Amino acid sequence: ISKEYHIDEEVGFALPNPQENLPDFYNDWMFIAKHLPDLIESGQLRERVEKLNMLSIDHLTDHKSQRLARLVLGCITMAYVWGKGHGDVRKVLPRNIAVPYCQLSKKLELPPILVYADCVLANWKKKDPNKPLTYENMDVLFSFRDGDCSKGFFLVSLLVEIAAASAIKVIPTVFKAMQMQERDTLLKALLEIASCLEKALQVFHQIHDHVNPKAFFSVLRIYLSGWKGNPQLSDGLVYEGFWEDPKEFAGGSAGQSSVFQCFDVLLGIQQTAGGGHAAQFLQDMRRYMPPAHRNFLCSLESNPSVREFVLSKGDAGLREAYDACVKALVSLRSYHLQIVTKYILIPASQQDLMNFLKTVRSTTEKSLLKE
Ligand code: HEM
Ligand SMILES: CC1(C)CN(c2cc(C(F)(F)F)cc3cncn23)CC[C@]12NC(=O)NC2=O
Repeated sequence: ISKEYHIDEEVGFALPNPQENLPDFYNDWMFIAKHLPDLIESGQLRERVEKLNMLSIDHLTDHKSQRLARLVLGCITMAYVWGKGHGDVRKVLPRNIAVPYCQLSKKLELPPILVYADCVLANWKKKDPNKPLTYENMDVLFSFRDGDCSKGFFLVSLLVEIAAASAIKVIPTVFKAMQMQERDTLLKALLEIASCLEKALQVFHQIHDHVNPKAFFSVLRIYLSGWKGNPQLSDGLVYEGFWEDPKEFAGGSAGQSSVFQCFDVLLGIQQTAGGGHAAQFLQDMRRYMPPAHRNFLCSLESNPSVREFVLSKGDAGLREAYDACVKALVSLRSYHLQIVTKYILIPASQQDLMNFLKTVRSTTEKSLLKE
């Protein structure tokens, strides 16, 4: 795989070894982000941010320092807008944060809001740089509240992404085998993709250990929400010294994950095609991906479909290997569909989402050939 797509051999679409510290110039930004649970609980967060100074982003050289600052500013922004998470919101992002945020967001071709590539792909570190990438050897860089289970939610999401990312290096073999007409090579490549997607489901099971439902629903769910289609910020958020009027940006979501949209595109599931509402939502989230990953999803679409190759040829061994990749995705979205009921549907009852997810699950399951 070419380098300008920013695909790592080990962590896939995740940022390889994200740096943890900013330069001393931005030490004031760092203090608010590193002590978010304490400043919010104390009720001194919103005025600590208001007393900040205007810091120019010109001293944030290279990619990793910009991705960390975007993670820092994104977390601060979520804490300022939502506050303690009880309904008292702020509709104006002060200039001392709003100006360099959009200014830096323009340099990375990302919207000025905390996205999936921030709080998951760049929000981690190896506790021991010598040991493998296990949950016991990692930790998040920033969290919102005490006991919000953000470390479990983010690290498990990262580990599912890394597990599913080991099948990305197989994608070049799939397209080379098609143009060379190598049935045996294409056969083995598809089986390898399904094997990596089945390991991703096994990693998904870790989430029951590190995330409890009530903490996710009543705490962490608040700070991961955006201001697009949100009644609490009806017309969006004001970015002060950058925009003349409000702006509506969607909150973080795994619809912004390039891995799950890669294999939907590779397998011809065409989750973007259809013109429906769920198809438009996933095409929208592509704008929330880093530009190199946005370009990678688009390059796969320029190739002949893997689905039309297997479909035309009467090869039962090729159809079962293709369906093994499709079935692995259905197994993910089905177990994920149980996850939503445990941490959203059940906690909400004790106090459109469902319709969107099983619309994606239905489109995937209707892409099978044998069943
Ligand atoms: C931790 C590993 C997780 C992974 C790998 C994951 C994966 C995904 C993906 C790929 C999507 C886009 C739709 C589709 O392609 O399926 C999605 C959307 C969604 N997920 Fe997750 N998810 C995870 C955790 C969770 C948890 C813990 C919850 C609730 C407790 C949840 C609730 C939702 C909802 C309500 C949507 C659709 C609404 C929207 O995306 O804003 N997910 N997830
Ligand atoms: C639950 C949540 C509050 C957050 N969501 C989310 C966020 C992230 C992320 F970026 F933070 F890492 C990853 C992820 C995977 N699956 C769902 N994810 C989407 C759905 C959500 N957002 C909303 O607006 N309603 C909702 O239920």
